[PDB]
Amino acid sequence: GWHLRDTTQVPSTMKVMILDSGDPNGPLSRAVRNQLRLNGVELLDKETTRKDVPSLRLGKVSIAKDTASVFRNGQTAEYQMIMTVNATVLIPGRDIYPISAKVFRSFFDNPQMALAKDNEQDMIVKEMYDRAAEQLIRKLPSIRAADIRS
Amino acid sequence: IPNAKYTTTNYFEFYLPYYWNIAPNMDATITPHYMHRRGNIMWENEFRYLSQAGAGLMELDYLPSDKVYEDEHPNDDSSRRWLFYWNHSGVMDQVWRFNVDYTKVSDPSYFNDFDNKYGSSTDGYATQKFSVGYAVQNFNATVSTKQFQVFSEQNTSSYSAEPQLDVNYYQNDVGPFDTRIYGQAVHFVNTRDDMPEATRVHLEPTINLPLSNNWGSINTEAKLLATHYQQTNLDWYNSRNTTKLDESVNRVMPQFKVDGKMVFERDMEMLAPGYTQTLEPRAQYLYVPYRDQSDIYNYDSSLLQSDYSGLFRDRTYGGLDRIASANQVTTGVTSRIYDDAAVERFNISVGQIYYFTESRTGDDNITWENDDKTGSLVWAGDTYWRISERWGLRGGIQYDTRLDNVATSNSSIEYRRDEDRLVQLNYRYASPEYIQATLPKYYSTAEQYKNGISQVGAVASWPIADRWSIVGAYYYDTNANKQADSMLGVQYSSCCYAIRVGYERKLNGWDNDKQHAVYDNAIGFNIELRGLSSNYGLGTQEMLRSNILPYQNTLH
Ligand SMILES: [Cl-]
Ligand code: NA
Repeated sequence: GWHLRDTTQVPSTMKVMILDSGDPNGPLSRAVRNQLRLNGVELLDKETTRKDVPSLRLGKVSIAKDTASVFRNGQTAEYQMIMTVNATVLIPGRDIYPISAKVFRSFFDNPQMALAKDNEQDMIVKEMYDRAAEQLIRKLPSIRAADIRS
Repeated sequence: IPNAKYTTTNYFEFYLPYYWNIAPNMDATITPHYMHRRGNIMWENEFRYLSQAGAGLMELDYLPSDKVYEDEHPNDDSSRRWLFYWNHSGVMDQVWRFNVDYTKVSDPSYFNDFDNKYGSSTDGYATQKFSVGYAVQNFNATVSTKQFQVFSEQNTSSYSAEPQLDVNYYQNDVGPFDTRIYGQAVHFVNTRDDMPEATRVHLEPTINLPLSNNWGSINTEAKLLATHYQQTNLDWYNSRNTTKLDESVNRVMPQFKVDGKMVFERDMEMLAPGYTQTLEPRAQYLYVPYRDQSDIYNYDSSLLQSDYSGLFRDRTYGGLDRIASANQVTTGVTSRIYDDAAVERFNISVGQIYYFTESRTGDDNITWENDDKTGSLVWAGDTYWRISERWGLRGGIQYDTRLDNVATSNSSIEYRRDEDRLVQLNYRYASPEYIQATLPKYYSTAEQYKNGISQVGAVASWPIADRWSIVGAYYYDTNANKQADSMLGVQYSSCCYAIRVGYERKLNGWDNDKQHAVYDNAIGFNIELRGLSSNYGLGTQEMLRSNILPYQNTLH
């Protein structure tokens, strides 16, 4: 017993919103802007004295690459990248609800081609940058809901 | 306040360090690290700094000589052991990006014999990168230099990018269209001087048309892949392999791609009052033509993996020296579940790629377990379940019908309450058919690798009497039937001191005269005084991430 979706992934109080970030031209703020755009959101600048506008204040990322498996000899068989991203969303009327996202990819190593493999990484890290952005878009409905109680 | 520990590597180790607040921004920490089994003091030297140009950290470790290192190569000019590490990152005025990940060591053994603070016993190479870039909203350019200390003496043949320069333009109000263009130039060089040098300019403009609905989505993507190679020093390489590399080489090709996405909702009234569910399918068509790239020596293109997200991805490889003759259609599905609080309690995704043609690059000599060239050759699936507030489970799998077999897969299940009170089990698999394919011959045909991966983990911590806190973790390769990493730790704490002590038996090498695995042991006290900041967690986390297969938390 299905039906097709009757709004976008983003609430309607956030069709207009600020993207406050400590690093406008970073590779996070790059890939977030692009994701809100892909739900048709009106991004403002933090100059606007206009109002009713919530403000997604992005926070800082972090990326371990952790050894995550080992051959019999003890030399990392398989690393795993782990991106951790902490944001907040301010609501002008009300309150601060801090949200976040974490991604895992993982991959095998090969010293014989260590250069190739460092490349693979950059990509995976890049890819993650978007995967993260999305996880945050998918958490906005949960800010929208749990707030209405108070 | 000093520390000590006993290790098989060094027997009595102890490390008695004096910190220096040079100013704000900067400070030091100079540390005599006495090593009995070696008969000298390593001089560990840390420097941290701060600026507008971000922060960075530097380490110089100097062992002036080593008993144990002189006794295995006695007729050597010297016997010292050292390491230098530099970390930097910083964004100046949002526009200027500076970064360093530098690591250099006196020898292959350095992370076995001494501490895994910046490096690790687990690593196989030392990463040596510098990079400066310039980035704005619609544009970013970046130059860098990537070199690699390969450790084991199977081969020292490392390719390095000195330098590499990536450029990226983005235009999105070209009416209904969107455009990016990317340009890259790099020059590849090898530590052995009897190997191909090469230079490689590459351009890739991309235009696509993205279509916004309230319940659907389609983009369509047109792209060219123009690349010119110059390749010196091909006298040696061309006498070993039949397939010649040509000095100047050109390879241009384009790509039609298209991606469809649908969103169906419903309500889980049957199972839960006031729940939700979404369910999304997806398809990608991807066409890229064959080019005979066997005239290019692969420098930076290694085979990528395909987790479910990575099915919907337009590259078999990283880098740019190998691109596949893609003709194929990917299909996948993503059921999600929300609750009364719009919180994602569960998802699951499965996908597959049907290939109409082969996917080749003229250099297709990877050893698969059969002949299938087409059809549903690749499958993947992850899944997340948040059974409970305190409980969850994750897992996923990558399948390939060219292996007859799973490639790789990874389970997790977790209990958490707080950062002091938690348990986790975990398991990764990797087929010895996958190791044969994705890795070199001697991995495939020597004991320690060939038999793949099968790996079982337990990790936990119980807070006892508030002041105490136990930690530990058993990791276990099941195929060979052996321990890999095993740690036990204990942490007494209070509002003026925090004494910590633990144990690690880890894998640390492979003996070729007996051809069995060699382990290392380590036990030691480690202390500090609380009070002068709000540093009042019972200190579990630091300890969980000390072990060589560090603790990775799964969601909340
Ligand atoms: Cl060690
Ligand atoms: Na690391």
